[PDB]
Amino acid sequence: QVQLQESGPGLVKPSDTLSLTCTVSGGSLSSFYWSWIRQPPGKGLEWIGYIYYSGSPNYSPSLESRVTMSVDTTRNQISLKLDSVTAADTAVYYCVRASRSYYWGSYRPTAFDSWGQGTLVTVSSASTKGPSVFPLAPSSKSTSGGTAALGCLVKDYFPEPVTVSWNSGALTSGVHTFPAVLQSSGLYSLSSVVTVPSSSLGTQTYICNVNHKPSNTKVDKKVEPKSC
Amino acid sequence: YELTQPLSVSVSPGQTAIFTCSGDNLGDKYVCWFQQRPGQSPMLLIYQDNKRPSGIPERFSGSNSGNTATLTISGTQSTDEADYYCQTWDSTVVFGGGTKLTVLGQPKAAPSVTLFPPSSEELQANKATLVCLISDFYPGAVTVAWKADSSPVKAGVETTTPSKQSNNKYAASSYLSLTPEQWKSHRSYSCQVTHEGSTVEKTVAPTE
Repeated sequence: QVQLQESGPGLVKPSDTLSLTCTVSGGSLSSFYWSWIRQPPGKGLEWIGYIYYSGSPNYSPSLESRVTMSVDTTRNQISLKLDSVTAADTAVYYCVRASRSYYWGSYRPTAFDSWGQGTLVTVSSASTKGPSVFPLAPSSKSTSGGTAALGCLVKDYFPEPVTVSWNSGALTSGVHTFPAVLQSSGLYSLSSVVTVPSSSLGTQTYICNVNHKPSNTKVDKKVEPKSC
Repeated sequence: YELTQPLSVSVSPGQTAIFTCSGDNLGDKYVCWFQQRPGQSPMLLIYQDNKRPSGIPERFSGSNSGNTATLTISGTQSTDEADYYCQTWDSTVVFGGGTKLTVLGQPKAAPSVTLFPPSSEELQANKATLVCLISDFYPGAVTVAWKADSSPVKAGVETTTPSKQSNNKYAASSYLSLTPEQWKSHRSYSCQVTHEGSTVEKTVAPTE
């Protein structure tokens, strides 16, 4: 299975050179073109450039003087570098595969046919801050009848993103993780809740797994199933 | 070179949604289409005008000739709600600005509201956050106000814009930051959620 993984999300200082890597597994670089495509928050898609392993890269005319890409066939990686970043470069950066076929008198890219999950790059001079995670205990007052809700509050982190799983992914049903609020302080908070049947509550443990890659922090907070 | 796509397209449930993408002599080029569901990576739907990769059902089809390319979704479902991008190559890669698909004719749904008091661990850290989680509402717009006892609170409130959940209803959250002393000082706090002209309120009070 050919899978694409971008290097982890985080901060870059204004004016610095952004450096990203895409690691390809489940097959070799050599068969495909490799591109980077980015998406600023609330905006559309912007192609940055592509490369073939034995060819020369080609870049967007708009980014050409600031970007480069290269391929390392022994680590099976593609890199991106982007000079002089500003807040306009804050975006999700996707590593993107394109198939190669012959048509219209050349070998050509035919389709952006496999996209990575993307890595969120936030351009800021501020420092990172990991989350403080607090348990949200279940209430003995169901409002829907027959169910309890318990959760994790993930407080005051920077930058985005944070991901949350429950019981290492073994718990999925009734899980609801809310998008983060941006506070006036410029920090983020979010919440994740699990709804579970009343009759079911306390028959196992509930652990929220909170991942904040920008600070290389992970928290596993156990929520004791006790109402007050 | 530019590709022009409308900002949004809407459809009633189970029926046919048509997306247009225009550009000068677009028919001379090959067009691809991508779908991007909220909070996910784009995914290829159509390549070379009308070909489907294996995971794309036959109810998606593409066409391209003259100055216009189209994407057609038949039997459209709420879970097809997404941004749809067209794309081509003209000396360089060009993406359209994207079209947001809304599936209308959905029944209204009142918000479910869950309000959590500050945890004991947070209070011991000398902080206090009330958490008002709001889910399962349609249409996707609410306003949220807070009260300390019966009085309006302005300071310390942070509220998200609503976002789509997986069952196709919407969710939002709102937070009230207090000092431990403010939390313990009042008889109660309430999160009031207004949806389509009517309001649900939940209340919590210091315990233990």
